[PDB]
Amino acid sequence: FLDGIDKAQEECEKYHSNWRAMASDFNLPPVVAKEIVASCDKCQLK
Ligand SMILES: [Cd+2]
Repeated sequence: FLDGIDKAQEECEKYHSNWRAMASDFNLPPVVAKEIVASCDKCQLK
């Protein structure tokens, strides 16, 4: 659980649905990357 996670939400649009690339940039396990998508309202619903 890194604060930089808040920063990832801002660029969530930049990574789009590719949470794997974001996880690689912040080096976080799928749990946090998926959680960030789960918070974004656009990447949540199709
Ligand atoms: Cd998003």
